[PDB]
Amino acid sequence: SLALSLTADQMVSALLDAEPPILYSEYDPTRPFSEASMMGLLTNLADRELVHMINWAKRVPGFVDLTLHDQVHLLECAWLEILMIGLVWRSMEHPGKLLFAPNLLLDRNQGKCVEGMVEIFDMLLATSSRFRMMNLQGEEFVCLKSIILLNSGVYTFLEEKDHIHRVLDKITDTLIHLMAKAGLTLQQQHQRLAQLLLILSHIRHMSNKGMEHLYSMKCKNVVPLSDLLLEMLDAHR
Amino acid sequence: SLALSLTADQMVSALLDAEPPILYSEYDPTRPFSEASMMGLLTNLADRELVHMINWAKRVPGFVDLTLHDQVHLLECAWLEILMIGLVWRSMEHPGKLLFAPNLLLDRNQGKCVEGMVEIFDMLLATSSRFRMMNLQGEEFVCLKSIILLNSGVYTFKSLEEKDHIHRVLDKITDTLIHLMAKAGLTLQQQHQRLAQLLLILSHIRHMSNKGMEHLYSMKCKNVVPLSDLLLEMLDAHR
Amino acid sequence: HKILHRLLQDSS
Amino acid sequence: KILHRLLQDS
Ligand SMILES: COC[C@H]1C[C@]2(C)[C@@H](O)CC[C@H]2[C@@H]2CCc3cc(O)ccc3[C@@H]12
Ligand SMILES: COC[C@H]1C[C@]2(C)[C@@H](O)CC[C@H]2[C@@H]2CCc3cc(O)ccc3[C@@H]12
Repeated sequence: SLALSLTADQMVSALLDAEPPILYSEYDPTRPFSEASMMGLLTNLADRELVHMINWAKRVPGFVDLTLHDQVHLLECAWLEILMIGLVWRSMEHPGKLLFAPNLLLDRNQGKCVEGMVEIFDMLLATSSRFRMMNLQGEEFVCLKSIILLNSGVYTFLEEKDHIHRVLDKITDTLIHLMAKAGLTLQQQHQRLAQLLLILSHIRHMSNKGMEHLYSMKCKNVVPLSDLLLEMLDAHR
Repeated sequence: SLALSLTADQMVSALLDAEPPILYSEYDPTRPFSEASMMGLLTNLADRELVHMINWAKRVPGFVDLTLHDQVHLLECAWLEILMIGLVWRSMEHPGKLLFAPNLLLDRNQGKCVEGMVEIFDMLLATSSRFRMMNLQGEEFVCLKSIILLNSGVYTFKSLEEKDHIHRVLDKITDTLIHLMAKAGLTLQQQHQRLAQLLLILSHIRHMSNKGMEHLYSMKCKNVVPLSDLLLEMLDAHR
Repeated sequence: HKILHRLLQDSS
Repeated sequence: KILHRLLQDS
């Protein structure tokens, strides 16, 4: 039970150091976009990101303590949420654009290339604008991303459940500590904690819509998905 | 600026008094269920509940200050989330059962009466067990339900002062939840931990709504149940 | 002529 | 299956 022994500053350090790299897409500027090719780009990217996510998740305090079955379930539940919160974070300093990768920065008009996707781009963009409005900090971002991992699938599972909730509570202590050290007042600290966690409601929604969309694209043979993506997708159905 | 001036005790007071009534089902307990009849009972109940939900929403502090268009958007986004948290709350003291109405208390095996439904029942039952595990209180519930109303569609919103007002109202409700916890004697650390625990529930509520909406929609298409015009409209807003 | 619109204006 | 394998490899 070593996750439980960490201080708040050690929690932050572990999470910052666990951060996966920002990967490049296979975007080829020599050819124009199609629905099929944009969906190919985004899913090829996500598939590579997923590998780095599995390794990140193992570095999230407490996660390694869970059984393999428990780890599968949590990741199967939250993977698209985790991809999405990263995207919104990466896009913060690019108003009106989604930075999927440094070589793949798309506006809503480029989103229109794929049927049904622009509605999701709008949600992701609105959420990135919330992040910018709040002045969301990287240390706060890593806490939220970890809470998603541990929380989204947590009720859809008994002593490991208690253990998850202990870790989740430690991430809360960590968030508050970060806010106190940044000089937020006691009242500002609880008001911001709430604002930040309400984000996760929106991230969940966007994930659910995204999963339906991706499934739609699979079922109409728009793009071939890697076996890993096929399995991650099949978990939600 | 009426809603920004409420005290914590007055906020709880207003939310408690705005509560909708608990409606009964038009269900007779001598007749077995079929997929059609059960979907008929659940949606008939929900349709009646929606009318009372509108009166409740108009009594949520700050809500009447928003434009009709914005009010519509928030209710369209959050309506099934709101029905579900009500369901989960009134099932809290009935382990393994969902209390849709006082004369319609359904077990997980009764969810199997409708295709694809037991999976949703299981999610609802797990959330209810969480409520029970946290010892969730009535004053906290009305706070959380109000937050869902104001939050779920808040980023889908030039009048930017609408968003800002609504964010002030959300902050007041946070202050109100914290007030309740301080009043119950929780330490600061415990207040913060509990506030987070309660808010993470709303991610699970949002998930269940999105699944529930996919299911209701599947039921509509294959014509297992005829839905009211209101319901068809509330459903059409999500696709 | 959304029902919701009308319910909101007629709320009690 | 694949996720399960990847979680052991690292
Ligand atoms: C698994 O592919 C993820 C892709 C493709 C979608 C799921 C589309 O079907 C709808 C929404 C799309 C995702 C948005 C979030 C995201 C984030 C990444 O870091 C990489 C790809 C994606 C999109
Ligand atoms: C609008 O009908 C809501 C009904 C029927 C469902 C949407 C099913 O299709 C799947 C999920 C069902 C709802 C779960 C929550 C709920 C709550 C109520 O207070 C009344 C009805 C319902 C169900």
